[PDB]
Amino acid sequence: HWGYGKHNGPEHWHKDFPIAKGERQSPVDIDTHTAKYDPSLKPLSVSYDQATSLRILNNGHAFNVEFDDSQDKAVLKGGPLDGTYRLIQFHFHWGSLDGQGSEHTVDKKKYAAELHLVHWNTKYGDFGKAVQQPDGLAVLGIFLKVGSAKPGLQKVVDVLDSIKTKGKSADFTNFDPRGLLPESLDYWTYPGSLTTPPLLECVTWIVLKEPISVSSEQVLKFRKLNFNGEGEPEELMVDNWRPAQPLKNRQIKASFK
Ligand SMILES: O=C(O)Cc1cccc([N+](=O)[O-])c1
Ligand code: NI
Ligand code: NI
Repeated sequence: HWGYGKHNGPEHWHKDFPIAKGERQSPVDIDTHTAKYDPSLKPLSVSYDQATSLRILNNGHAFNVEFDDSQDKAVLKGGPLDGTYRLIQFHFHWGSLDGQGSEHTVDKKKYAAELHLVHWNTKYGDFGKAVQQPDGLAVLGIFLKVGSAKPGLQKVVDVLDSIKTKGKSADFTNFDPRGLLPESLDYWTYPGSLTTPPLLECVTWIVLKEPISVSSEQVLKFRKLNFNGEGEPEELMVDNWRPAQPLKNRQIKASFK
């Protein structure tokens, strides 16, 4: 019964999941000066026109916006990827304060939040099988800074009062995740892991260089969510980020000079 506290947070997870101390754990600090520009990288293709959002769920650690992943409706290809990766969900990690919240850091800078668009490799047939493979997932990561509002985020923010507590869900159809992307698709990439238990080393990370801007008011609404279930003491869902882990024997590659 893991979480983000003193007693059950990141620094404890290794007792249940020894892979927490593995060779390709995420997130990491992105040292921009040492990431190498890679010309082998094929261009990134985000094809979200046919996306079908279905539901938003408070899973006790975050909220997930879930998609129909039963066809190639919203897919990621190119970049560092071989093959086609299907969108299953997106989520965020965020802080108690604007000065922290992201999982990846950029030259040690922490952003207020980080958006993760999670995709699985269609060669493995479903998500559950894909997470068992070293190239099973592709996560597109987007930093959030506090400034102007992000108009395409407001639909997500407004429904959060309906899923305040763990295990609550609500219908969430017709949401277009294209409205959460920055202008540029320049990126860094490296091999890593999921960042909660079970910490599986199945992710090709693709972290965009350009953050999106969200308003103070939008991020404040994330911080009104609860880790707890209804009828349990209130514990605000904040600081649901794992800190940076050792890079070990990995290289971060840049798609841009
Ligand atoms: O890496 C995370 O944010 C934790 C996590 C946990 C379980 C599933 C996830 N997913 O990518 O579907 C992500
Ligand atoms: Ni547990
Ligand atoms: Ni994540």
